[PDB]
Amino acid sequence: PIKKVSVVIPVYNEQESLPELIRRTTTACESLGKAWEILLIDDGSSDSSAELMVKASQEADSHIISILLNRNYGQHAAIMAGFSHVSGDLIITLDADLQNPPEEIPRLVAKADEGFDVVGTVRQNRQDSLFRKSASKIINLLIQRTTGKAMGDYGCMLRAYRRPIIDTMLRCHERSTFIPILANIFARRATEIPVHHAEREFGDSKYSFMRLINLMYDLVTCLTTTPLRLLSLLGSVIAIGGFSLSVLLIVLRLALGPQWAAEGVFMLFAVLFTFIGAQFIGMGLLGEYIGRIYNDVRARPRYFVQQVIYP
Amino acid sequence: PIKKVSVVIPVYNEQESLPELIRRTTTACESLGKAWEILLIDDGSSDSSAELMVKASQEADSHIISILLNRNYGQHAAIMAGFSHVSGDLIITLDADLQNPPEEIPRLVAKADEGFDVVGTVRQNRQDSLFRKSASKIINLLIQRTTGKAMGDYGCMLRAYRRPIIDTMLRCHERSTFIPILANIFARRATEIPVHHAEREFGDSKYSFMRLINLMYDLVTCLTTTPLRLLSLLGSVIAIGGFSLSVLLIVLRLALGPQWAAEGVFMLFAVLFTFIGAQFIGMGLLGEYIGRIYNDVRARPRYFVQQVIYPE
Amino acid sequence: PIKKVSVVIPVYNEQESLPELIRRTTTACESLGKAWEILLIDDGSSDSSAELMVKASQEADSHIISILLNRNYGQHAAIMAGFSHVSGDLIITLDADLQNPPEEIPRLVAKADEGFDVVGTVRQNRQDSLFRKSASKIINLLIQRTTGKAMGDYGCMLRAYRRPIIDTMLRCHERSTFIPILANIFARRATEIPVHHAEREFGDSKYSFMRLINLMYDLVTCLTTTPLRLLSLLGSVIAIGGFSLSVLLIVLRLALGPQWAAEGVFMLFAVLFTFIGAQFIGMGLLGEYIGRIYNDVRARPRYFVQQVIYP
Amino acid sequence: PIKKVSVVIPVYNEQESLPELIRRTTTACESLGKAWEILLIDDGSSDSSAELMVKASQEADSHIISILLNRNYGQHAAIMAGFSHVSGDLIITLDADLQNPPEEIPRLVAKADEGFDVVGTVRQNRQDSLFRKSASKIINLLIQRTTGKAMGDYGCMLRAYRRPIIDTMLRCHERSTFIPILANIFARRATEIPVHHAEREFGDSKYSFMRLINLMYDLVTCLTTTPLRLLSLLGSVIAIGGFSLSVLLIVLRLALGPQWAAEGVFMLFAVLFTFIGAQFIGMGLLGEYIGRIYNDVRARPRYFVQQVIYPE
Ligand SMILES: O=c1ccn([C@@H]2O[C@H](COP(=O)(O)OP(=O)(O)O)[C@@H](O)[C@H]2O)c(=O)[nH]1
Ligand SMILES: O=c1ccn([C@@H]2O[C@H](COP(=O)(O)OP(=O)(O)O)[C@@H](O)[C@H]2O)c(=O)[nH]1
Ligand SMILES: O=c1ccn([C@@H]2O[C@H](COP(=O)(O)OP(=O)(O)O)[C@@H](O)[C@H]2O)c(=O)[nH]1
Ligand SMILES: O=c1ccn([C@@H]2O[C@H](COP(=O)(O)OP(=O)(O)O)[C@@H](O)[C@H]2O)c(=O)[nH]1
Repeated sequence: PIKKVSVVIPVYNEQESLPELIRRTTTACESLGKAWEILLIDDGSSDSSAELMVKASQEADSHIISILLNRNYGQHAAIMAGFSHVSGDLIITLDADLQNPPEEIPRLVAKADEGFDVVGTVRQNRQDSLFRKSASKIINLLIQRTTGKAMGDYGCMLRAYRRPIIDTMLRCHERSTFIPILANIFARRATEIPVHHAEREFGDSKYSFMRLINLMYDLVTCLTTTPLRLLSLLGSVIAIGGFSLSVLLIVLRLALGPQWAAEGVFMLFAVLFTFIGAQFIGMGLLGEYIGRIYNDVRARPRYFVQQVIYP
Repeated sequence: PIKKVSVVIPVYNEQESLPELIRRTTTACESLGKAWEILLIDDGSSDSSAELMVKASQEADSHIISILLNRNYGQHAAIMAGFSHVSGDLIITLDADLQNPPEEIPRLVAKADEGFDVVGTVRQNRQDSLFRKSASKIINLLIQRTTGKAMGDYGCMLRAYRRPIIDTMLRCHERSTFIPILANIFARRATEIPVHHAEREFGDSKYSFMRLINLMYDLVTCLTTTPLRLLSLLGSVIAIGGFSLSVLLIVLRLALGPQWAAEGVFMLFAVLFTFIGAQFIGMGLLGEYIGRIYNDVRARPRYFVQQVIYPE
Repeated sequence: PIKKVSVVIPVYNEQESLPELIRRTTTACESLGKAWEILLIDDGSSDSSAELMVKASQEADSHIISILLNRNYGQHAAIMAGFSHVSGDLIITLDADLQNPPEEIPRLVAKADEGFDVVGTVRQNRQDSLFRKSASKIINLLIQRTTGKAMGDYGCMLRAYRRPIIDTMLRCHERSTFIPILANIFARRATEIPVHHAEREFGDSKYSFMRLINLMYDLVTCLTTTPLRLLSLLGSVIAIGGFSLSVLLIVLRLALGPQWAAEGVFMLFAVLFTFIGAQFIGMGLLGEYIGRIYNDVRARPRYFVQQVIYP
Repeated sequence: PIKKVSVVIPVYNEQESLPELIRRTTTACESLGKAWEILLIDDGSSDSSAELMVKASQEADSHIISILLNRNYGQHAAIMAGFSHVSGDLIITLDADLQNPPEEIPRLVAKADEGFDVVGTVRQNRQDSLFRKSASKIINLLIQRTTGKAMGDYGCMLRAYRRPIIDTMLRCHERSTFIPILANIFARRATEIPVHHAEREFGDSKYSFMRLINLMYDLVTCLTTTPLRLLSLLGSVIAIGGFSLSVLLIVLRLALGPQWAAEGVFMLFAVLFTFIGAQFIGMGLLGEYIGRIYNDVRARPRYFVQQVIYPE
């Protein structure tokens, strides 16, 4: 079933390209022909972006819904705040400074007619720092390993959500979540298509080094509790290494008395590493319990049954 | 009292031997004579296993109830997802590659007539990695120490649960639990019987080294919070040992100075070990609070009544 | 207001003195004159204690309510399990093997008529290990410091609770709690009286070294989250000690070159202590956050207003 | 819009200067001319402070509403307990020993006429321990960095809150919060004004060294979870430094061997530095997870709307 469509867009000091964005979005949604609404979310922009929001609000026959926040909460928080005041169904989330061509929105909607609950974009010809490209590849393989299904582009925010799934993510107790991955978790039928990607024209990058670390750290912590087990494994490796050094130095003690001058300090020094190993494995044990606590306080569903058959 | 019985079996990419498993389970249930249902749970198998589930569905007069998941959650999650859509009573959990002979299911049901709420299986002549056998023995002694009652083999998925106990597991908020251990905790009358063991045959084992570590960490976390207190005790031992060595070395220093050349650094090391021990103590204290958090978030019923009498 | 009284007693392999305990409790409650009920809780006793429970249940005109558990849960858990099936009001909790003379129960009830919500026993002439007496004194001063009121005897289990407060502790999300201290937390009007203490006659001590550590460790963790801050303080002390040693060795470097032969190892070893200190303060920071988590997951009330006055 | 106003004041053993405080507050409220109420909150004061509360109660035509607690919970808990039984709007929090002149209360109320939801006080010419002044400056720069908006002095209890915002704090499950910081987080329109500062005079300060450490740790935990990520960054720096030293020392060893006698222990120390760094990384990972635990157990509303418009 398809009804009133709503497109939710964040914005953060992007008033330079904003009027062109509004014109292109209006043209695309009018070309779609289905009844439409627009919800722009201001994340406490410094400049006169809220002023343009109010100006768009005053303009009659505009389906814009102006919402501005008291604080820069983070983008994902802004998409979620837009999710709070959704109307109709088939929520469309789009970039602010036209990094994603809005003209593609009907195609997603068209593919939304196929029946897929989640619609994603490949976003081909993506360009970034080569180290960041390698990080994207490794996190993509990690997320497809953990989830058991491959999803092309995580960083792309051009996505479509149905009303039931957006309600489901409204209900969840999670804070500081990653919208695409959480939506993919609550998916019955998902798909992805390629779309053209264009560089930022008037606007500049609003993701600093600290913001980059925060966003992919948030993504990795929202993904799984696996990395804590890695700490336990590293501790186990260090402990076995320390024990091997201890037994080798016992062999040396059985051998010539002075090894590398006085190896006496070495006799305790190696077991210091053993103690370090022990402390690391202790960290691992704590980590696993913390992981469990996290898995229980998120109230993540246990099984999401795809289908059931009776005789 | 015993009624309509249903058997819940997980599956993950076991279509190779699956039709023979279905035939043997149907034959065993028909030989039992009691009204029966079968529930296969697919954990998002890669191959055409869901296809065989649907094919069994269309088969006329089938008691199969095929349930398909959206992803590979893991085994215990699949058993509990099957537990969600159970009917009747005396739920029996089997394997997907005939490692446990299904022909033994009436015997459990027969012992279910005795009145035991949990009926476990002693796996006889079980063969595995000798290190893994030693790990099984140490976990068995740990669980019998903690529970105060010894049970044969926790690892066996062949087990029997009554409807009240399965409801008890259904109520809890605990994510990533171990079904047999939790059932043993929430038990009124438990027993165990020996059963023959067979290999995977055509099928292969799916539990890898990482999956083995994950599951045994899961079971130790689900059983008790004791190991954090064990860490605190180990830290206490290291701290007291370090302090004793420190005082002995300072006594030797006061007794004589020229006995060694660099014994000074020995006292320098003698304190840092105490620091390391003290650091472990911190771990212990931290751990205990997380223990409570765990005990507080899982919402475990503190007491369960074995048998209540109201005199009048 | 006063109605049907109930006395809840745990038991754990104490069938040797059990019949005499039942006779004395029945005599005392009959002497009280108020309508009475008795609830004995078996903590999975090995011997034929459940057999005596059933025998007492079969005996007509007995207000005993026989409840036995599937597992040795711990005593406090057994008192809580008795708390589950309470009837009437003024719950009386008593020791099993007559360490506390039951003949004093009406006096508590008599003082319960004064209006105090919580009734405690001093339990004078208490005898135990001198180290354990010192531990009792220090934990008593700690609990009176933390709570801001003094309460005589924590280890004494002869206590009286009203129905509202027992309902309050039933409602709480806490697991493995300490009944007397938790009751004192939810107190509007509390009091304590001295009572005679008698040694165990037929029964032996059922608290081993491991059980002793478990019980007072449970008490201290249920009391406050203060001990985690002690970790941070000791980390700060070790860090400042390491920094002092580092600056003294810099002074020595300014002084004669070789101090105690080669002090370069000392130079780096001081900063090793510095790193250890830093790690300990990290421990402290984690500890504080865990403390907060514990305080919020317990759902402990924030203020318990004693009284309000309007103009 | 501004209506009936109430002033909430904590107290803990401040009966020495209390009658003068009550007289000055009554005079200031009468000079204001708006309908007014006073709520004193006693945090289980040892001396006869509750007695003076009751005596003020019996006093005819008094707007005082005396509330007495069963124990010394602490300050912030007492302010929020007073927040429980508030009436009207524009709640003002004062001090119990006249350190902040009550005569300034109408000015806040006057600035409350401007429309600001939060009205804070700049405590001018404030004097304290120079180390504590430096601590105040560093916490101020930290909070203005995290919030993105600079506020004068967090430590001042003289502040103004509107009824919607006080309801917002009343709704949250957070135990042991810092009221001014939380109010600044849940703010629509905030401002600050300078006010004269006076000493405790007859009264003494109640915040001891342990209480100071407790409160500033409370405020840093209530503000942000940043310091755990700072610990992870410090660990990363130590790890990379240790690895660099290790590779430099092995390069020097390959270049020459007889340059030193015991350079071996140098590499031995270098690797354990890397281990220490890794341990700090472990702290970082754990603390981040605990951060999430903190965020989702406190149930903070992720977004708050400054101003919503529905075009039509
Ligand atoms: O704190 C922030 C930072 C960014 N954004 C949004 O994120 C967009 C960033 O767009 P883009 O993906 O083109 O930036 P890039 O990844 O190219 O730096 C901004 O326009 C905002 O709408 C936000 O809402 N809050
Ligand atoms: O990711 C997995 C792996 C296995 N299984 C189930 O667990 C069984 C494990 O089989 P088996 O006992 O033969 O392997 P083992 O435990 O001996 O390694 C499989 O047949 C499946 O039914 C599952 O549900 N999910
Ligand atoms: O695991 C346990 C241990 C003890 N108890 C109860 O604690 C009592 C101990 O009595 P007492 O205080 O006289 O022992 P003591 O402190 O003298 O060793 C037993 O009789 C039981 O009722 C229990 O219920 N569960
Ligand atoms: O345990 C305490 C200590 C203090 N206070 C309150 O906090 C005030 C602190 O006074 P002041 O600001 O003069 O002390 P400072 O913060 O300067 O140390 C007291 O008057 C009380 O109203 C409280 O509620 N509980």
